[PDB]
Amino acid sequence: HGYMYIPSSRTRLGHEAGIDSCPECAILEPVSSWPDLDAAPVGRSGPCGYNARDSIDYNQPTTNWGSDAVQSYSPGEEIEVQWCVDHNGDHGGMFTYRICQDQSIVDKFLDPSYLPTNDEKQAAEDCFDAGLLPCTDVSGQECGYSADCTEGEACWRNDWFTCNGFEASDRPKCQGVDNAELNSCYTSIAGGYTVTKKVKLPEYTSNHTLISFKWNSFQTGQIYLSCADIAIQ
Ligand SMILES: [Zn+2]
Ligand SMILES: [Zn+2]
Ligand SMILES: [Zn+2]
Ligand SMILES: [Zn+2]
Ligand SMILES: [Zn+2]
Ligand SMILES: [Zn+2]
Repeated sequence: HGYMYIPSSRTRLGHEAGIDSCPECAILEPVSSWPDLDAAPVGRSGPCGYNARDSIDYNQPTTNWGSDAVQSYSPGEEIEVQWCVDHNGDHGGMFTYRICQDQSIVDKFLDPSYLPTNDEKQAAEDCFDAGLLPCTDVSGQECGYSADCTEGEACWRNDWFTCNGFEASDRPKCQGVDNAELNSCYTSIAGGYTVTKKVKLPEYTSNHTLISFKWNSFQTGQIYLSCADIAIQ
């Protein structure tokens, strides 16, 4: 259980409006999340997530989210990105942030009077995967391989970030990455822990586009998707 925290995602904004119960409960499941990280189709979840506990489709804006950028950045700027993992929901695995460099695809997700179709949700996903923000594009950032993967498997990739080993002796799982304190970010079930990295924004402008976060579970056949509305100008 987890969701994108910084920049503030649609999921975080919905929680701030008080119209949800469980921001960390937005899940693409049951699916094959491992070791092939991109195989599972996103279905209703899309690039922004659907929260089936609270019946909220983050892919469609409201006045609370998706109708404006939450933060404006410059092309190529290195930025902090952070997600929140639930104390009782630390599944380990790998995660990534993506920007779809096709404004016309993204625009389907920016209209509060429009619900993107399942077809549009998957085409957006494929556009996001072409627009993955690699860990390796930030000079000085350590981009390791997963202790739960071996060379030769589809999880052997350091464009994605990795959580620490699920059975790691020291600082296991996702919480191990920042090793922060409990309630360093909000989750509803058992309190949250931050998971923090940097990415380099593409050399690309948009007055309103999306960063899509995807966390692929190691322990469970589950994917967690969120998105944040940004500008790159
Ligand atoms: Zn979970
Ligand atoms: Zn809430
Ligand atoms: Zn994908
Ligand atoms: Zn694949
Ligand atoms: Zn504990
Ligand atoms: Zn286009």
